[PDB]
Amino acid sequence: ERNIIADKYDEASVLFADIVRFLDRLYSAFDELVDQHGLEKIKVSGDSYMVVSGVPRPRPDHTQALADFALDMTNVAAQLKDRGNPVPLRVGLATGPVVAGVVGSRRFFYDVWGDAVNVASRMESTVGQIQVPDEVYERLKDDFVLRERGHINVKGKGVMRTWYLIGRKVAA
Amino acid sequence: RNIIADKYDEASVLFADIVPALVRFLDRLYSAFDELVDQHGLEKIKGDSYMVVSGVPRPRPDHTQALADFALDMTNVAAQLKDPRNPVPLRVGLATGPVVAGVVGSRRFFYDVWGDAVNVASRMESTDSVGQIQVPDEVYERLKDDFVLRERGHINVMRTWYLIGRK
Ligand SMILES: [Cl-]
Ligand SMILES: [Mg+2]
Repeated sequence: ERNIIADKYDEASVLFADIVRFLDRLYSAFDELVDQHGLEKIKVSGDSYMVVSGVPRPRPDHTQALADFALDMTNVAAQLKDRGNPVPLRVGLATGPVVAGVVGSRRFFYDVWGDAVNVASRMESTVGQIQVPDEVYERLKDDFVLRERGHINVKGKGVMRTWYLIGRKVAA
Repeated sequence: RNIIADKYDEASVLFADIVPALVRFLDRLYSAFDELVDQHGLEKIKGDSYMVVSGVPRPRPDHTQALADFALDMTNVAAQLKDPRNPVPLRVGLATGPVVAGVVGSRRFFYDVWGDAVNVASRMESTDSVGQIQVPDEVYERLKDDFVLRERGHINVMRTWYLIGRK
């Protein structure tokens, strides 16, 4: 069985960046630059930021293009002060032959199926509110405070009395 | 195939929903939920919504109660944070009952890039001086007519330059 589909790109330029609510606004600004410059962000294991030029779409000006992007990048991080201090950004750029393409793996995660899953995920509307059916109310009433919402729609199921979960009771 | 599952006579389930980067905000939020799930000893269930189970895989007689405590902390954590515009419209549902639950393995595909240029660009950033763009000779040679670059020094073996700007 084959798990890689990849090609040699003889001509390619690679960029890594890193810092040594604000950070997300910055990375959002970088994300916007990638798209503006027509480049490719690569998802990497870590906190580092990887951008690639000349791949998957070759271009003869791959190094210059990545260079312009990197300059705009540092420019963006310069303008954005945080504590009021500038962002300590490292940027590295290299150029040379690479291999690139798609790799097959498997994602493992927990899942659940049953009426309870449906009921929990298909109750209509509310905000900041926690809504629960009778079977949950009966289990929580002695140690928590709830107030009846009333009869609502659970899509795929029907109409259902529900309660808003307000808070815990202080132990008596 | 691709599922290992078991019948659970009783379990409690939580579903939370929220109705361009912002992508990163919702990720940071789900990252805070993730930390909470671990704090409470619960399990996450896996696009624009978040699900949690209690009683799976580890049995506990207080599964609904533990989910409820988690859920109140969930709403409080969301209430603190705010998106970069508005408060976060978080709606939560809980239920309890018999379920089937376990691990799903789903084929995932990644677009990756390997080779010396990757290794070298990584070295260039890690050893970078803060505020600068560091590049080796091979980059220097391709940029030198159009960009200004000042030599920094040699790194362990290899010369590097600082990219300053266009001419
Ligand atoms: Cl070039
Ligand atoms: Mg199981």
